[PDB]
Amino acid sequence: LPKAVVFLEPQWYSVLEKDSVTLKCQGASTQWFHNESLISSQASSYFIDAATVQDSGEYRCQTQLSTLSDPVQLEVHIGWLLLQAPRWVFKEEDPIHLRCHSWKNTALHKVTYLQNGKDRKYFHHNSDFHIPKATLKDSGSYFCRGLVGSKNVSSETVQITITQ
Amino acid sequence: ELLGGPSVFLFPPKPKDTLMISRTPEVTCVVVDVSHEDPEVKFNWYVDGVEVHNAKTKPREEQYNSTYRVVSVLTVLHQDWLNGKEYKCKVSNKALPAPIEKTISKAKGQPREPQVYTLPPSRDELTKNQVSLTCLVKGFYPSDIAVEWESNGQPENNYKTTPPVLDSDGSFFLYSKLTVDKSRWQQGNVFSCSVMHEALHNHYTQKSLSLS
Amino acid sequence: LGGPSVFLFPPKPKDTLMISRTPEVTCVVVDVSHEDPEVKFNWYVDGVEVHNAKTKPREEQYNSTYRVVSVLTVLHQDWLNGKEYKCKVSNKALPAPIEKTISKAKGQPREPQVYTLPPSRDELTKNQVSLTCLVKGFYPSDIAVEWESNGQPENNYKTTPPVLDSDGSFFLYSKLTVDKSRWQQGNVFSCSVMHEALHNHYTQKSLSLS
Ligand SMILES: *[C@@H]1O[C@H](CO)[C@@H](O[C@@H]2O[C@H](CO)[C@@H](O[C@@H]3O[C@H](CO[C@H]4O[C@H](CO)[C@@H](O)[C@H](O)[C@@H]4O[C@@H]4O[C@H](CO)[C@@H](O[C@@H]5O[C@H](CO)[C@H](O)[C@H](O)[C@H]5O)[C@H](O)[C@H]4NC(C)=O)[C@@H](O)[C@H](O[C@H]4O[C@H](CO)[C@@H](O)[C@H](O)[C@@H]4O[C@@H]4O[C@H](CO)[C@@H](O)[C@H](O)[C@H]4NC(C)=O)[C@@H]3O)[C@H](O)[C@H]2NC(C)=O)[C@H](O)[C@H]1NC(C)=O
Ligand SMILES: *[C@@H]1O[C@H](CO)[C@@H](O[C@@H]2O[C@H](CO)[C@@H](O[C@@H]3O[C@H](CO)[C@@H](O)[C@H](O)[C@@H]3O)[C@H](O)[C@H]2NC(C)=O)[C@H](O)[C@H]1NC(C)=O
Ligand SMILES: *[C@@H]1O[C@H](CO)[C@@H](O[C@@H]2O[C@H](CO)[C@@H](O[C@@H]3O[C@H](CO)[C@@H](O)[C@H](O)[C@@H]3O)[C@H](O)[C@H]2NC(C)=O)[C@H](O)[C@H]1NC(C)=O
Repeated sequence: LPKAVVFLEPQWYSVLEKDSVTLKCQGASTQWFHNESLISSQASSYFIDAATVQDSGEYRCQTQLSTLSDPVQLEVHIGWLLLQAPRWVFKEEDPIHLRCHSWKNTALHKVTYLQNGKDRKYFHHNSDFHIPKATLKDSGSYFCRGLVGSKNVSSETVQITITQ
Repeated sequence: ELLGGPSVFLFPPKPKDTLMISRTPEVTCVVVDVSHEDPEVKFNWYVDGVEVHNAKTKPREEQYNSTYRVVSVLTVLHQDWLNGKEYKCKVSNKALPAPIEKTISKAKGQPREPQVYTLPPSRDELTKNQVSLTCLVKGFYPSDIAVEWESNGQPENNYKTTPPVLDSDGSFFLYSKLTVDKSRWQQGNVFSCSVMHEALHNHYTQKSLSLS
Repeated sequence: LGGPSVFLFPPKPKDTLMISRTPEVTCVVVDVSHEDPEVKFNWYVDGVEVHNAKTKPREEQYNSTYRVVSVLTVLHQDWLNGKEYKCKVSNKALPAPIEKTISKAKGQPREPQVYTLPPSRDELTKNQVSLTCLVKGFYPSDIAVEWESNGQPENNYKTTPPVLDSDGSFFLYSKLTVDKSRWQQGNVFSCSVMHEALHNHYTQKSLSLS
């Protein structure tokens, strides 16, 4: 019997506190499981207004005409900045989409995306970093950095792997 | 318009305050750019990771740029500071995503004992009505040092000391200039340069200078 | 608010004080994006545009931004007479152009007095000794101090930054380190000072064993 699906709008599995996130289920009232405990709720999509770190963990959905969904892992981080990607492992030629997300979407300027300690891309005003086709040269440790008004802020590093 | 929320600055004791038991050395944590909308600041203080509760926080003050500034002062033990304990000010506020932590400790590196030399005025300056007494203090590390002057054992006032200057071997040097009326130099009053630094025995030396 | 940034740097004091050298004002622009990399420089001297500046090709920096430099030669006497130099920077990423202005420090000039001081008696027990050049009473603080002996420059010296004295003028000290041998043999060392308030912008004082 078909297993329901969990999709996230927007697509980011790693968010900052006070981000919004909608988790929609794809099956068939529905039942939601956060950390294997039913919550509750039972609307089609479950909505988080302002994420906290307790909101982290495993989510699953399920509907009367479907089985218990495969789990999705949502991560809530604390900081001024967060490097977001739809995933962290890429084949060659695949497109790379990186987002430098600022807390509460605070205006961020003089942004750079850094690979292995060396700034790779600079924008005057925060923008997404796109690598249309992935090379082996693109693997490594990435983070982003910028100015919040006059304060120099930085995100934690995330590992990017280009297989193969 | 304070996009980044409040900033924190953490200041060490004055060198003389840590070198003399009669004085009280203090670590000073200054939070600036506090908005009127969320003016509540919380201070946590840590010594080598262990929280302490004997800090003294004064309540806020509006600034000229119409923001609040708030100061917390923690007195430290001389031996603690000098043995390299770490002092951590944690500042919590709603306008920040997380609380700001700042840490200070005495400058690292192997202490080097300052050498103190007094230098009398040039001949060429003996034609003016004030003359310059010089104190060269070289070969010390770290650069935290304090320098004073006395005449016949009483403190002198009109003196100026250059900042420490990094020398070619990694130690520091500086000079201190005491300006005296030529009458007082030629009369034979005994002037002295006094240096306080952690690498000196008893944290204190004094060199004398007389016509020369 | 974002966008490129402009920093405008004055000539070196020594270059303005010696006729054989060439003083230069330097306009540096940083945080120039690949997307909008063209930078126009206009230069004004007391508000009149000049055209002899030399703009360099942009260079990509470690942080993947461009930096571009434009250098304007100035006449010695114009700089010392207090003319204003204005660099005006235009770029598509700026809402309006950025202007920066620079000139010599204002204030009544005072003539530095130069005094050489031999090493302390107590320092003569060391392998190396300190020769001191005290320079005091000068204004403005722009100054150059050098050492030499037998006409050749001496390398092993350090100079403090100018210190504001309690009468409004500046002083500094310069310390030359020499092997005690060289001092006791009788070599002459000499301290050279360059300042706008000296005659010929230059003076020199010697230091020898008595
Ligand atoms: C609204 O208006 C506000 C003022 O009302 C304004 O606040 C100012 O914000 C500035 C930042 O924007 C801030 O600038 C920092 O200042 C640091 C030095 O400040 C001292 O010196 C100033 C003059 O030089 C004084 O005006 C300051 O008050 C402060 O003075 C010191 O005060 C302490 C404590 O009060 C005192 O110590 C204590 O004294 C008592 C006796 O009174 C006892 O002895 C105690 O035991 C003792 O603890 C000091 O004696 C006293 N000093 C002096 C000289 O008087 C400066 O260090 C900062 O520079 C660092 O950061 C900037 C980035 O902001 C870098 O550009 C710079 O290179 C430095 O960077 C660091 O370098 C380090 C090297 O050591 C390195 O470790 C770090 O990696 C590096 N980076 C960082 C992040 O650290 C900085 O310039 C200024 O102090 C604020 N003024 C006041 C009055 O608070 C506010 O900005 C305005 N708002 C807006 C929106 O504009
Ligand atoms: C569902 O499961 C996940 C994973 O077990 C839970 O995430 C965890 O949440 C706790 C509580 O906030 C986090 O611990 C905290 O860490 C900070 C930082 O050291 C500490 O100061 C706090 O005292 C607290 O211990 C923990 O980091 C986090 N773990 C992960 C992997 O995100 C989540 O909270 C669970 N949610 C519910 C509703 O049960
Ligand atoms: C925000 O803060 C960071 C952290 O201090 C600043 O990054 C620092 O930028 C400097 C200048 O680009 C880097 O130094 C460079 O090092 C390379 C070799 O390592 C050299 O080729 C360059 O000439 C330059 O000296 C420094 O490494 C870097 N810090 C770190 C930790 O990577 C950044 O500039 C600040 N940004 C803003 C907008 O204020």
